[PDB]
Formats: sequence, C-alpha cells, structure tokens
Amino acid sequence: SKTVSTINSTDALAMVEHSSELTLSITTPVGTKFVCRTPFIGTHTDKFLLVEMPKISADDLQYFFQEGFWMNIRAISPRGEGALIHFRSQLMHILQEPVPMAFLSIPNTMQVSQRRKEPRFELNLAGKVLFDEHRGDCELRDLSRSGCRFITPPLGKTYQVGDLVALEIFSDLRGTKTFPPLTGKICNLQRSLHHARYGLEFNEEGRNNAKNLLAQLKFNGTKLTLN
Amino acid sequence: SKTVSTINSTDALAMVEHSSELTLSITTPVGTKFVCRTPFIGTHTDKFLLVEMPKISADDLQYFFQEGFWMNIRAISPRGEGALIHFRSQLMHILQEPVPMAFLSIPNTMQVSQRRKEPRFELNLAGKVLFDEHRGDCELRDLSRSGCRFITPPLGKTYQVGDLVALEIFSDLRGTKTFPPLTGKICNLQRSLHHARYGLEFNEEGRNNAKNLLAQLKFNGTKLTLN
Repeated sequence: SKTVSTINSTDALAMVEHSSELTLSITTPVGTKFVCRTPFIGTHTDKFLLVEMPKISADDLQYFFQEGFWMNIRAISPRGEGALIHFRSQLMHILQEPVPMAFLSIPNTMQVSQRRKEPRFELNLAGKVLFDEHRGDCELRDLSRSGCRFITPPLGKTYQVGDLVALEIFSDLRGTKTFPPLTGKICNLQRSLHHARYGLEFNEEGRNNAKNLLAQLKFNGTKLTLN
Repeated sequence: SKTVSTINSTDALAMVEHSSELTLSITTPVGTKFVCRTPFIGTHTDKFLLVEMPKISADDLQYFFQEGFWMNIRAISPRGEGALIHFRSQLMHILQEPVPMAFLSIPNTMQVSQRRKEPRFELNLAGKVLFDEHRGDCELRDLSRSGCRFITPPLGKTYQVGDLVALEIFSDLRGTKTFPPLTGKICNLQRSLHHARYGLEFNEEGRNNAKNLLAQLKFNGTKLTLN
C-alpha cells in the first residue's frame, strides 16, 4: 500500500506543514534510548531545521540532548491519505533567547513513505479526449509512467469513474498531429460547474505510449514541455 | 468575488506554506516607504513569527529594519483558488547567529481575503440523502449558513452537479428521527471507487433548516456534536 523512497530534503519538507509535530528518537553513545516530541517551526534556506525546544528535564538535556548528537526524526504529512517522512539529522545549536529553539542539520535526502508508487510530472499539454467515438478538449496536467491528470472545459462532455478514454495529445504547437494515444480508465474525478479534473490509470498500451511521450519531452527545470 | 474577514492568527497562518514569500511594507515616521520580500520560516508557538533576514543594504536595514519598527505584511495561501493574508507586526529581534533571522510579533488576528464568503464548521453526523424517493447513507462533514459537505459510502448512488437533494440528518443517536431537511443543489463532487464527497448549496428553505439544525447542536471545542 505504501511505497518508500529517497527524496531530496527540500521536496520532502515541503510536504510537512509548519507547526506539525516531530518525533525525535535519540540513542546516546552508551545506547540509552530517549524519545521526545515537539513542533516543527520551519527551515532557514537549506541551512537549518528549526524546532521548538522540547520541555525536557535538566538531566534529559545533559544526557540526551547535546549539540553534536545525531538522531532520527519522524515527520507527518496530511496530504491525501497521508505520508511519513523519516530522516537523520544532527543537533547543531540550542538557543534559549529570544525563544527556546533547537537547530538541526538538514540532510541531503529523506525517506518518504507515501501511497503514490512513483512520481507524477507536471506539464500543460493540449489535446483531445476520445470517448465513445466523440472527441472533447482536454489539457494534460501531470504524467507518470502509470497514469496522468487531465482537465476539460467544465461544460463539455463529462466522464464517470471507470470509463475507458484515450487522450490524443498534440505533438506540435499547431494542433494537427498527436502523440500515440494515452489509453486508460478514469480512476478519480473532481467536478463543479467551474472545473472538471480527472485522474486516469493507463492500461498496457497506454503505459507504452506514456513512456514514448515522456521521452519526447524536454524538461525546463520545473515542468516538462513540448520539444 | 473575494471576501475579507478577520481571523485568529493561528488559523490564518496555518493557511500559509512554510518557506513561502512574505511582502513587508514599512513606512517611517517621516513618510518614507520601503517594500521588500523575504521567505517565511515559521512561528514558535504564538510568540514569534520568524523570517529569513531580507537581503538589503546597511542603509536600508538602518532606516527600515530596526527593532521596534512596525510593518504591514502580506502572505499567500495556495489553497483552492488561492488567498491573501494581511497582518501588522512589530520587528522584535534580529539575530545573526546561527543564521540571519528576524523575529516579528504575531498579532491576535489577521485579515484573510478568500473565495469562501463564510466559515464552514466540521462535524460528523450520519443521515440519509433523499433523491427521487431513494435514500442513500451519508455523513455530514462540514456545515455553513449557505451549504455543507457530505460523503457517502463508496458503493452508494452517485449524485451529479446540479442534482436537487435533501439531507435528512439523524437528530438522535439511534437513527429514528431527523432534523428538518437540508435541501439544495449539488455544487461539486470528488469521486473514485473508494471515496464519494459532495459540496452542496442550500436553497432558501434549506438555509433555514441549516440555521435551525446548527442551533440544536452542542459545540465541543473543535467540532459540533449531537444532543
């Protein structure tokens, strides 16, 4: 159900809401175990992870919360069905003024357990959605190896969960031609009179064409674009 | 289109993503105005709002960024159509170590500019959704003076945008009786094989039974409850 992978810390931490609770698990040099919880404050650029200083005892601070100690930290994300972010960081500084705060290092990567088994790439590619012999307009919004997200004019033809559609995405900026079709079934949808969005899960052929389409796209840093 | 209201700061800031950009506007006693932007780091409880030190001259820090100076701030929220949060804060401390940070006061309330015109209250009340004489199970998840959000079991009959339905919410813990119907039009829906959620807008009398239902409810700090 949950897939775990290694993600760069910036993207990992962007999934965590500021003020949410962090669970810090510490093991001292002699192996003494200690756990404490405290709110996440935020991050300064990529230099430090700031947390509210936990209310621990003087002995706790002395034996378990020393600058230089490394520790395992768990953070939660409430997005979708929810995800867990696990990483290891070193306690760098403790400030009592102007408010109690602890500064932890930000590692290069973190382990994320989430429901999505793979990433989805953002993009904006116009095309047509074929269903029951009829075509409507659509715009591809994200694409993964196994599916995609697309939107349509809210007043056009609507689709239902389970419907089998084929997305013919324009290969050129002139409309006319289209990449080999992305075929699959409607997995989810969100609609109103203002919006119509759909999550699609490809079938074998659709996966084949997705890989093909993806390969013909050039990245532009944040999104994929025609090329 | 955008409605402005005054919200407690904890809730307003929860709408802002850590690391997002803040726009700081400062006016000196002689009327010199300065505007700069810098990333929001987070907040320590309700004591301070932390931001990365804006990249500005000694000149500008001297005339516009002194401890004690007041400034009006604008933050962004990406939720839904997007929202703006405006508030006034006093610069309390500037720290250079271990990283450059400015500590601002957190006012009790903030002004939020958003698309929703009124608040929606969370709850969990079981009931039935009546449509063409048929009754499907449902759970009311939020309620406002003008509408509500409800979900149904995934295998339940699905409603379409524009459908006129009536929510018969159980008034007692044993089913049996219900509150006067919350009648209205399906405004939006999100659906998959495993979830079915709906946003509903009340008609005139429906708005009346919503007020009447609400008033018959007991508040419990976080959500409303029966009895």
